[PDB]
This record gives sequence, structure tokens and C-alpha cells, in this order.
Amino acid sequence: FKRYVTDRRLAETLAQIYLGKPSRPPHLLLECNPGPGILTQALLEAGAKVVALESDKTFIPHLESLGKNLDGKLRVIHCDFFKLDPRSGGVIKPPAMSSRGLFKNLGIEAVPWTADIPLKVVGMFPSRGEKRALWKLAYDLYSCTSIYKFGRIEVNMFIGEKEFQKLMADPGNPDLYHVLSVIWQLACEIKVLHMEPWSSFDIYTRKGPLENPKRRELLDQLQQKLYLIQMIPRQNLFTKNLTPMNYNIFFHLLKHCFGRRSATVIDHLRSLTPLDARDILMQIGKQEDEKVVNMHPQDFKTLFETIERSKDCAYKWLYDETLEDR
Amino acid sequence: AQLSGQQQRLLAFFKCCLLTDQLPLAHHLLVVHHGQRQKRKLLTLDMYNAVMLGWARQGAFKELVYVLFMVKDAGLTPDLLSYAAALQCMGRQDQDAGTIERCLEQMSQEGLKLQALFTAVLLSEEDRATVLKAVHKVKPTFSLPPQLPPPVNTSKLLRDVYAKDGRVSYPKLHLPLKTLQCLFEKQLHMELASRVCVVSVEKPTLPSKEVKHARKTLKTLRDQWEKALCRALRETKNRLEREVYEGRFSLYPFLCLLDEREVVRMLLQVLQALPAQGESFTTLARELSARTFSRHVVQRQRVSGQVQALQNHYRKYLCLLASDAEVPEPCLPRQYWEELGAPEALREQPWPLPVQMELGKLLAEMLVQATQMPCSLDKPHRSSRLVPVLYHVYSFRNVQQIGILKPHPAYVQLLEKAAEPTLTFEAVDVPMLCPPLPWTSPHSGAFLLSPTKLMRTVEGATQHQELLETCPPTALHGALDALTQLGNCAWRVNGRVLDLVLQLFQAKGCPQLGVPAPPSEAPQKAELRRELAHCQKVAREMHSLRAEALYRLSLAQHLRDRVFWLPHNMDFRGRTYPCPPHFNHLGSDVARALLEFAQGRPLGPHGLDWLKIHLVNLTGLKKREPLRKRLAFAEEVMDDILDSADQPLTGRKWWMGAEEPWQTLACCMEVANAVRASDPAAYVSHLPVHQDGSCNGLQHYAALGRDSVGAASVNLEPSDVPQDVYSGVAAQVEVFRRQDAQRGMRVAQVLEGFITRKVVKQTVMTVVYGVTRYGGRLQIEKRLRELSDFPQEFVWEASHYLVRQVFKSLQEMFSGTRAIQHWLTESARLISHMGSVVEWVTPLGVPVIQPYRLDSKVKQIGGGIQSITYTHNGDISRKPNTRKQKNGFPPNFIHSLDSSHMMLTALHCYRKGLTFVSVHDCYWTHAADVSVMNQVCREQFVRLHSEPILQDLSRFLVKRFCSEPQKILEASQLKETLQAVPKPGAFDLEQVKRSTYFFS
DNA sequence: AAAGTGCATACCGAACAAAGATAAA
DNA sequence: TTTATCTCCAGGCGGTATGCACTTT
Ligand SMILES: Nc1nc2c(ncn2[C@@H]2O[C@H](COP(=O)(O)OP(=O)(O)OP(=O)(O)O)[C@@H](O)[C@H]2O)c(=O)[nH]1
Ligand SMILES: [Mg+2]
Repeated sequence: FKRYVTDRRLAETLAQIYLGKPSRPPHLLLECNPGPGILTQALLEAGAKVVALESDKTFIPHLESLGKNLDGKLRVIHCDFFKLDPRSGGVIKPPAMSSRGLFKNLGIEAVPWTADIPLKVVGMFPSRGEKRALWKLAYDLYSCTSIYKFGRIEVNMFIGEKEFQKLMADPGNPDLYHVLSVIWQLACEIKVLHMEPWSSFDIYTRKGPLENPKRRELLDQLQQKLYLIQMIPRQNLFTKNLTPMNYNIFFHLLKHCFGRRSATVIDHLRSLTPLDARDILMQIGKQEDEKVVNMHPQDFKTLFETIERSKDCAYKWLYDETLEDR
Repeated sequence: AQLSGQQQRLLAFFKCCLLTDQLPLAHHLLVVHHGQRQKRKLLTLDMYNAVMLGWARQGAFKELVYVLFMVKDAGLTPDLLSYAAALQCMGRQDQDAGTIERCLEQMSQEGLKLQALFTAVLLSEEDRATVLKAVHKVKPTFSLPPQLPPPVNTSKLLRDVYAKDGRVSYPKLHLPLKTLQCLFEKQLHMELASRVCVVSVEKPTLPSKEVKHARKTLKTLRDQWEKALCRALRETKNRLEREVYEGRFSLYPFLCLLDEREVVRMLLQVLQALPAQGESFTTLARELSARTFSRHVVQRQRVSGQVQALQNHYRKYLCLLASDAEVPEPCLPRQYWEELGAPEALREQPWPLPVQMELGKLLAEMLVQATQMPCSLDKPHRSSRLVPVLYHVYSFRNVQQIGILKPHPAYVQLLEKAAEPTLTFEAVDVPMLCPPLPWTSPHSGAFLLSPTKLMRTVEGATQHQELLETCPPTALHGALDALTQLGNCAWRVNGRVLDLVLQLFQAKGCPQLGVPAPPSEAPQKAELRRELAHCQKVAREMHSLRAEALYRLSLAQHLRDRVFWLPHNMDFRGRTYPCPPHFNHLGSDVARALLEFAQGRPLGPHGLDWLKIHLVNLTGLKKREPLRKRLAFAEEVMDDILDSADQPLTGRKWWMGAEEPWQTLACCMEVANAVRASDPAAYVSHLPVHQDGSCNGLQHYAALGRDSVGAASVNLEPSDVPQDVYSGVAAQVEVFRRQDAQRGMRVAQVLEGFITRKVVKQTVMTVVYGVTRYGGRLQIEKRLRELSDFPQEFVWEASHYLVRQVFKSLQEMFSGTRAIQHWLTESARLISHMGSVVEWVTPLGVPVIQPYRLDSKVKQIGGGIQSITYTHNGDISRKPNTRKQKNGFPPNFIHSLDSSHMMLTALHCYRKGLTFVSVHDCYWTHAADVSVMNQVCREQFVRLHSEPILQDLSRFLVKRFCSEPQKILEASQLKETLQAVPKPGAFDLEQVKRSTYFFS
């Protein structure tokens, strides 16, 4: 099922949240799955430059009617944001698209990482694919590929309550703290821009527009306060020790450290490196009996950089690409 | 019912205590378990019986009486085994005749038979002799009559093989008896050592200071690891014994079965033979458990004394095969082995799966904990800290995670720098140096001392073996004789071909022909990361390929000037495979190129023509023309053949363009010598001549259905030119593609001249087996992603097209075929609902059962590094897998029929004095004899299908699976679906005797 | 009255990697 | 709505927290 905005009060509240900043409001907002076009029409009433990315062809002519008279403000492109740059290879089918082709049809140039935010994507996360979408975005962000190739593009998406709670867990240990939270809080600044009851969003199924008392019955079953979350990639994410070449080792370290939640850091470090664990834990400042759950994401990054900064030993990691795909 | 895990582990402990010969521990454990009320229920009669037998063997009567009191108090009634043990001990202690009278009178009061005591499976010959001596006191004479040797099989198919009233021309070897005996001694010593060392064939490394330093460091580390492992083993033994003295189960007797030195040597061998990428914990565990069971079986035989009995029986048996010696009555090797008097080889009790996994895990943990290495190898004494050699790392795949032992990165570099010139192989993986032991029973055969199973299955399956052992003894004679015949084919290695392969492999490699290339000649921000990723991947595949090639070539070069034999076994369906995995004729083209027969034969009047036909078949250029055209083409290209034979690497290089390289070369090498001889009809050929069959599964469907058009389509009728269904399907697909391409679709333009027979062959073959579109797409994609002249970016769009068109080409190609397949599929499904796996009997007589069962619900072993999860194959309590039994019924049936045909042909070829070996459907021989084999093949086929196979299968399935009226409605449904068999057509199979291309 | 020992189930990670075709489940 | 997908040459996730039974301190 897909959620589309249904009411004009929502269409104006979300539009105002999207374009809240009154100093330099100009941004080429990239809006995905417009649906009927209520949100797009409201944004145009507020004044913006929308590049709509609808997945289905049926809606495409309809939007063309709304923006036909407008000259250049609105551009409808048949593409899906979550299928950009397939890794299988071969010919790129029209449902998918390559990032270079999109950023050539939109005229966007390349912006350095340390510079200002070029664009702003808005939309909603997949209804049942939050985890896979978040992992794909994390791989794209930490490797400077696809969208984040061009710059630190801001993304503002609607997400569910459970995934948000699992995404904002801290060393306070609500027993939801996991690797996704660590990477996302190390590479972004997550904020709750706005909150909406889920029944306020129209639901269209793949079969057709959802109706009948089953829609009312479905309202009680999946009632959860959807959060519009704002993500900007952190400026100082990449350092000398942490580079787009070395992100795989960091990912493996984080995944290993959560294999045994109730274990200490020193055991995992013994299992992962041939270096003196006590000396490393002395350098990072933590105590010997330090649990992995009681470690901050900044502590994980500092530990990885400290290990990578060891000049004395030629061999530092047992991680190897043979450990993948097996 | 079925025993629980603890009820298996306790029985294994008690049984192993008898072999280790520590009876006090078993007695203490039994007393402790019986005393406590909670553990009292676990103990069963067999646990008392094992301890009673152990006590009886020693000769203690008080302990046996105490255990009998225990068993009578706990419950149950004593069985025959308890009385047998009582009589054995009483005879051991020279008991008075009055006590023997009383004991046997009581035994008669319960009511049994003394013969069953001497037919007991557990009792050995010594125990039987002792109890016979004991019983001779009350009865002055006691005897058991002998019997005629087991009756020869009396069946329609196998009658002619086992009939004495006929002419026999059984072949013989070409070696003196003394040489055969010496080879037997060499093989026996090799198997006793359990290892072989082979000189490496890779390029030698010039000596230097660094190499010597690395070797010295390696030697020092080896000594230190040996000492540490010895100390750790001793401590583990003591710790495990202390648990036994606390009334708890452990693995003390299992760990006490072998000497410390042998276990240490095995652990060092495993450490030295660890891949640089590491191995999973469960795999390392099954390997260590299996190697320990093999070493214990070999050492038990050596200590007991069966080794000497085998030496005598074998040395006397070798008279049959040797050319010099002569036998009073020629017969099959199994028949001679039985007639010469058979030493009794007692089967070794297989350990239970939990015990095997626990022992493997314990040994792996001991290995990982005991070994340590200095951190700084290049710089001595920089830090006194010691790092482990192996590390335990998690590897994540999807949700799941796995545990892996990985070597330290410096150890791999040290091994690479040292460049040891000796490889180590296990005695089981190397071809034998003496003729194989005749397969006389499911328990014994193949290797001299190592245990080899008849039907290769998973580490815990037992249903196949019990079905084999529950059948009448005379049923398996044909299969055993066929296996013995196949294993008795002497082999040899080609010399000049090996020299050429070594020249290519050592210097730079020739990946075009198939020889890999050394890692030295390897290819060399996001873009840099992608380049390094591609380089590392390519290096990985080339390294693995070169490692495999190095192993195979070293093994081949070891046997340069020797004669060796390859034993065989079968899978559960019935198809036969060689036992030595590394080097055999079932491998790649180079493997088929190095091997040749050792017993040559004169070419005769019709040898050169068959050699030329074989050369043309290997070339692959002409596969549709008749035999005359192939012979004419071979005549045309004589100059190229002679040039290739004389100048393989520096010349016109015609042979490299063949479809099967390295075999066209060998055939040209033989043909040139045959031509240049003064008399080509008096030339000795050691080169096998292949003979293949076209559409074998389609042939068997045609025979069973007796469909006229289907039979004619697959060369099953007399014809002048070959017939190929695959070519017709390819032509139809090409016509459809031509129309589509003219209409305008791009993918049709992309693949225009790449629709050959190869791409559609496997799909068209597997359609009749019920393959789905997903599998067909994968097969076509795999075929397409190797052309190297096709734009790869369309592969996903290419195959997804072709499959549909391919499936289109098959609305109505087969009718009776699909009717038979649907009948078999529906019968299999309806049987699978009731919870009973499908079984059948092949026309030879062997029983086949298809073991597909739903997964065991949890199966983990607690421990100190990780909890290993293992499947419980071996649980007959699980429910059947209806999806995997429905899909597999036709292919297994047809493969069983193919195996039956192969075995019949092999037996009838052996009767005439032929050197017959086979690879599934390819029949090898000498050049001169090929025509003869052809004749018998056709005959056997007709006979194999003369019987109503389908009717017999239907009646057997009704009898076995519809006898129970438990589910009356579903029983009626099964009866209805099994009593409706597709009707045959109108095809006389005698025409098969005249068809030229039935096998070609 | 507490506490140890061992066995059964159940829910966690849902590591990304486009896509389509058929039926048992 | 959810999953596996012709057969063979021998394959399997590892951790945490929960109750339940009975024996032991
Ligand atoms: N189920 C199944 N059987 C196979 C497969 N490959 C081979 N076989 C069996 O092996 C038999 C002979 O194998 P091949 O010699 O490769 O096939 P073929 O039809 O004889 O080939 P041609 O000699 O070119 O006619 C086939 O008839 C099948 O019974 C496969 O992938 N699946
Ligand atoms: Mg064939």
C-alpha cells in the first residue's frame, strides 16, 4: 500500500514545514511518489521548483494536467527514487534510472562535500521496506555513490514509530541499540520536523483506491504516529582514518560488536585484531570491563580510528573480502 | 520406539568402554545411574548387556551376577544375549558341570534355541568357540551343519551371467605374481601410514637467506606447537576422567581410543592443511571426527590380528588375476573369494551424530587454544606477547551468521615465503597401488583397511543401509560383481602429454586450453576502490584454480611410472562413481587426457577406422553426418593430424581449435604412430575409445512408452542419418526469433547467431523431468554468460526471452512421455501425503528409497566458543517433504534404469573378455573391440525393456503403500491412481538391434 | 525456602544489492 | 498471502531470556 496526502490542511502544513526557511527558500525540491498531486499543487501555491518522481505511469498524465501551464517550475520524470543505480548491471529499464542521467536531465552540477547543501529530497519511506531502504541509503552515503555522490543532499521522509525508536537508541540501552542506529547517528543529524496520525494519510493499494469498512478496520490495526524525519549528512563524517575505502572494515567491526550483546569490548577486539587490546582501551580512555552496549557511537568511531592509526604493526585487521559472500 | 540423545550417548559410552578396555569406569557409571531414581529410567537392557559382555570377556563371575541382579531388579526379562554372556563367562572360569546343567535347564525353562546363540550378531568367533566349549560339558557333542555356498541368482536378466553351462573367456592382467604381491605390500604399508608425501610439481624456488630463515622459524614453531598440544591433550584427558569419576557422561573412552602421538600428528596435519580464508567451525568438526573414526578402525584391525589373515587370503587370491598362475575352475572374483574361504570382517559400529560432533568440536577447540605464535616474526623478541594462530570470527550472510576459524595473517606470509616442496595427501584420496578387494558384502570392500560405504549418503543416514541389509542376499550379486569388474581396470599415465602440460603450467599457463596461470601474471575515491575490488576478485579465482591444478598435476606426476586402480561405489539411486576424488577419469579434459589403459591390444582389421571416427567425434566439427562422412573427413585432414602429433606447440596448431582439446592431441599422437607402423593392423593401442548415447532419458521414455514417433525421434529405430531433437528445437526457436527480429524487437537483434544446440540442450533435456521456468532461465543465463562474443548487458532480457520461446517450442512435442511423467509425479505426491517416502526396486533387484524429510526443530551443542547447529539426518520421526519428493521421482527412476542398463552391459562384456569401463552413458574400451560391445549393448537394452517395468513398479507400489487400510478414502484414491498405468504403443524393440546410431 | 540443572519454545539480527513466471502452501 | 523453483557427485545460523520440572543446599 502507498500513502498519499488527502486533505488541503495537511497539504499546507507539510508544505510550510518543507519550505519553512524564509532566507534562501530556493531549492530544487525533489518530491517522490506525488500521487494525485495535492502536495505538489500546494507546494506550487507556496512557490517552489518541483521535480516529481512518480513510479506508476497512470498518474503521470494527470500531473501533466496540473503543471501544463507552468513553464519550467514543475517537471514530471518517470522514475523511482529507491531504484536508482541498480547494481545488477545491464540495460537500465525505464522504471529504474541512473543517477548521472537524472542529474544531467536536471542540470545539477557536482558540489564538493564541504560545501553547502545542493538539493532537498522529500517524501515517505516504503510502507514495509524501512530496513532495506535505510541500509541501501547507508551504503550509498558511506561510499559517496549515487545521490550522495553529488553532495550532502538533505532527505526528509515520513517513517514509522518502531523504526524511528530503533533509529534513535542511545547508550542508555533501551535494548534497541544496534548497528543501524550507530551508523545513522554517526552520519546524520536526525530531527523530528513534524508528526502526523497515520489515519490522516490516504491509503491506495496496488489493486486500487482503498475503500470499504476494511479501510476503517485497517485504521485501528496499524494506527501509529508517523514522524517526518529530517536527515542532513554530517560535514565531518570522513576523516583521515575513516575514508570511503575503509568503510567496510568499520561496518564489519560494528556488526561483530553486536553479535554478542552481553560481551565486553575486549573480547571482540581480541577476536578482530592482533593488536594489544589493553593498550588500545587505555588509549581510548575507557575501562577494561566496558560493555559494548555502554559505548557511544563516537566511541566506536574513535576506537576504529585508534586501531587504524597503529603504525607499529603491519597487519591490523583480520577482516578480508573473503569473509563476505559466504 | 526411538532412543533419545542421552539414551544414544550412554550406549555409545558403554560400547566404547569395551573397546578401550576400562570396565571399572563403565561399572561405576552404570551403578551411579541405576542408583538415582531420575536416571534409572534412562537405562535399558542393552546397557546391562554391554557391561555383562565386557565382564564375561575378562572372566569375573561376581560382577556378572551383580549386574544380572541389577537388571532383574530394575525390570524387563533377560534375553538371549544375557544367557550367552553367562555361558561364555562360565566356560571361561571352567565352571562345574552341575552349574552349567542348571543354567541351561533354566534357559530351556524360559524357552529358546541354542542355534540362535551361535547366530548372534554381536558374538565373535572366539566368544562362540568359548560358549561352545562350555555347552559341550552338558552335551558331549554339539555341532552346526555347514551348507552349500549361497545360491546363484535365479532371475530372467542375470541368469546367463551365473550359468556354468557356457563358454567363459575371463581376462587376466599382464603382471607376474611376485610384482602383484609386492604392490600389495606397498599399498598395505601406505594405508597403515595413513599419509603420502608427494614432491611438488610447481617451479622450484632458488635458495636464499630469507628462505632458510623462514624454514628455521617454521621448524621451531612446529616443535613448540607439538609440545603444547601434547600437554593440552594430557590435561583434557585428566579433566574428562574426573567428570567420569563424578558420575557424569563425558568423552574419556572416546579420547582414549588412540595414542597421543597419532592425535597430535593429525592435529598438526589439519593445521598445515588449512586454507588461507579459513573454514567454518561445523566443517572442521565433521572432518576431525571422521579422521578419528578412520584411524581407530585401522588401528583396531592392526592390533587384533586381521591384518595377517588378509595378507594370507589376498596373496593366495592373487593367483586368479596374475597371468602366470592358473585357477582350478575359472569364476568371477567374488566367487573365488568366497570359495577360497572368507575371513570374517566385523563391521565397526558407527558413532552417533551428537558424539561425533561433540568430539570434533572438542578437538577443534583444543587445537585453537593450544597453538600460539610470537607476534613479531620478522623482528625477533620485539614483544614477548603471544598471539593465537587461529581466530574465531563471525561472518554474516543475510540475517544469519556463521563462525569461522581464520589463520593469523603472518602465518600465511611465512608459509608462502618458505615454499615447502612436499604436499601431504590422505591415503583414502590417493589411487590404490594394488587390485581392489572384491565387493563381497555391503559391509566390506574397496580399500584394504579403511571403511568405505556402498551407498554414499550424509554423515548420519541409516535407512539406505538397513534396506540394503534387509534384502535377500542373492539380490545384490549383480551390482557387487559390476562394481568389482569396474574397479579391476588397470590404468596408466601418458608421458608426452604430461610433459607438455607441465611445460605450459610451470612457465606461464595457457588459459585458452584450460591450464591456469600463476598469480604473478595478474591484473593490476570510488574508482580506485572498484579497481582494487576487481583485481582482488580475479586474483582469488585464479589462485583457487591454480591450487586445484597444482594438486592434480602433482598427484599425476607422482604416478608417472606405476600402475594403479580406481575403486567405485554408488549413490542411493544406483549410479556409480570412482572413490578417489582428486584424480580420476570422471574429471576435466586434462584428467581424461592423462589417463590411459595399461593392457594394450592389437588394432586388428577394424581398429584404425574406429580410431579415426573417435578423433572426428572428439573434434566436434561433424556431429550430424553419418560414419562414412566422418571417416572421409578424417582422411581429408591427415596432414594436420600428423603435424599436430609431430609438432604440438611449434607448428600449425590444428588441434587447439577442437571442441575437446588435450584429447584430440592424444588421439592424433596415437593415430600417427598407427599410420607410420609397418603393419597398422599389428599395432598395440592403449587408448580407450569413447561411445556415447543420444537422448538417453528420452530413449528410456520412448522404450517404456513404446511410442513410435518418440522412438523414431531418438535413434531408437533403424536409420541412415542421426536424429536429434535438440537441433529441431533450436531451429524452431530460430524461426520464431527471425520473425520477432523482422518485427522489430531489439533483443532479437542482439542474439542472432548465438542460438546453438548447446544453449537449449540442457533445458530441452530437463523439460521432461518437470523443470520450472526459473531453472530454465538460470540454465540459459549460465550458457549465455560464457560465449564472450555476446553483449552481456542483455543477458537478463535474453534468457527471459529464450525460455518462453523454448517452452513454446514444446506445446505438443511429447505426449506419452508427459503422460508417464505426470502419472509418476501424481503417484509420488499422493504417496507423500500419507507420510511414507516413496520406494521402488530396480530390475536388477536393488532397493531404492528417496529420503526427503522436513527439517529437525533445533539441534545445537552447548560449549565454550560457539553453539554449533547441525541437521539431524537420521531422524525417521520427521515428516516427508512433499515438494522435494514430488519433483525427484522421475529423474531418480530413469537414472536407476540407466545404471541397470550399464551394469548388464558391463557384466556381459566381462563374460566375453573385455576391458569395459563407463561414465554414466559413455562406454570406454579398446579400439579393436568397439564393434563387439555395440552388439551386446543393443541386446541388453531390449532385454532390459522386455519385462513390464511399469506394471511391476505399479504392483509393488500398491502392495507396499496400499496394504494398510488406515486411511480408507485416501487408500482408495492411491489404489485408483496406481491401478491406471499408461498404455503402451506399437513398437517392436527388436529394431534396436539394427539401429546404428542408438549408441554413437 | 531457596537454588541449581537441563530442556522446551520464541524472537532478535531482517547487511543493501531492479526486474519476472508457476503452484504448493 | 507466502515461498521455493528437476536430480546427483554427503550439509547444518548463533545469541538472549523465558518458563517448567525436579533435584539439591
Ligand atoms: N535430471 C537431470 N538429468 C541430467 C542432467 N544432465 C544430464 N542428465 C542425465 O544424463 C543423461 C545423459 O547425459 P548427457 O550425455 O549429458 O545427455 P544426452 O542427452 O545423452 O546428450 P547427447 O549425447 O548430446 O544426446 C540424460 O539423459 C539425463 O538422464 C540434468 O541437469 N538433470
Ligand atoms: Mg549422451
